Amino acid sequence: LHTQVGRGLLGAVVNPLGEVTDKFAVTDNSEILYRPVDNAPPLYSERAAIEKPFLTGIKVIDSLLTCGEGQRMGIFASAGCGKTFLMNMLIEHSGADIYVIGLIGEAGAEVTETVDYLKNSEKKSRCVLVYATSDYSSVDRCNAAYIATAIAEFFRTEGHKVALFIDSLTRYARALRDVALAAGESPARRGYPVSVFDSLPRLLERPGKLKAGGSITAFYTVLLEDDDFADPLAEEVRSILDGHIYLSRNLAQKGQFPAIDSLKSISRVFTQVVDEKHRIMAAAFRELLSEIEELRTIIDFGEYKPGENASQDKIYNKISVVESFLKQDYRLGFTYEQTMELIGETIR
Repeated sequence: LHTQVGRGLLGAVVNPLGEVTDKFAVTDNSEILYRPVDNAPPLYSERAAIEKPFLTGIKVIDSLLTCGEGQRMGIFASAGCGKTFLMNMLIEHSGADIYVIGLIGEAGAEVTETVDYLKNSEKKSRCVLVYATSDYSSVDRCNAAYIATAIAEFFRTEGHKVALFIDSLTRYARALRDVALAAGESPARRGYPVSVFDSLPRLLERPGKLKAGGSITAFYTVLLEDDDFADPLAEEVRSILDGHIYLSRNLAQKGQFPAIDSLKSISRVFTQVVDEKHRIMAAAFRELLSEIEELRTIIDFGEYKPGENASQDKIYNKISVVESFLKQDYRLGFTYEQTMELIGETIR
């Protein structure tokens, strides 16, 4: 019910008991304090409206899905869609003060993958990793999510621009269902006034930007089933968050990385965090993508023949510059100016 927080956790790997078990960076600060893990969500009069962008360095996100400081964004993906590499990019190419990762995963190998990434990351001195492997109980799996959030909330109270990653809500929620069973609850017969299942919306409302403090911008991964179908957990989470990035198994098969399907993704704060000329270019690019998709299915239907339709020929000759804009080397980050300069070149 209480855990370690503070700048002394920067560079540390924390287990579901609040224990430091490993380090991927050593830092100057030794500050170690104690805060409750079941912190209340910000009262409505304390939240500030999302109006400043959280730049990610990822071309398609910053142009078409622009995030905001304090926003909660879902990442929806099937296995093998580069979810982890997208998270790595979001850490490496954004500009947060402090990154807090909560791995609610299954394999010890998964945690070490992330530790090894952090060990060679330019951001190692400002990240904290919290983990729970498959060995741990459902209670410990859940507490890992609560510990990552509490650590991030401390840094927010200090005034920091914090980015929080929970991977995954799927395994958190499934562990939470197990904990509910210990209390005698099922999703159809819930306890009252306190249900174990209420920890899910409570966990998701803690991010945001405080009027009197910093911000927590949160990315929650949701693991999709077969042909990218969304189970009830995925649909419930889609309605609570402030947007979602959809990773398409169909874009991944084709060698597009990041496998973000822009037309099935959205940032609900988009128009609040970019200016008019950005909005205009984004709208023009999305229509170009929609026209490209329309030409892809005409091609698959065997209906495209060059020189028949000058409009189709122009859309066809745009496919290569559009694909080049979308794709991104995972070691590469782009400034906002570079991204808007590139996208403008694409729609001319």
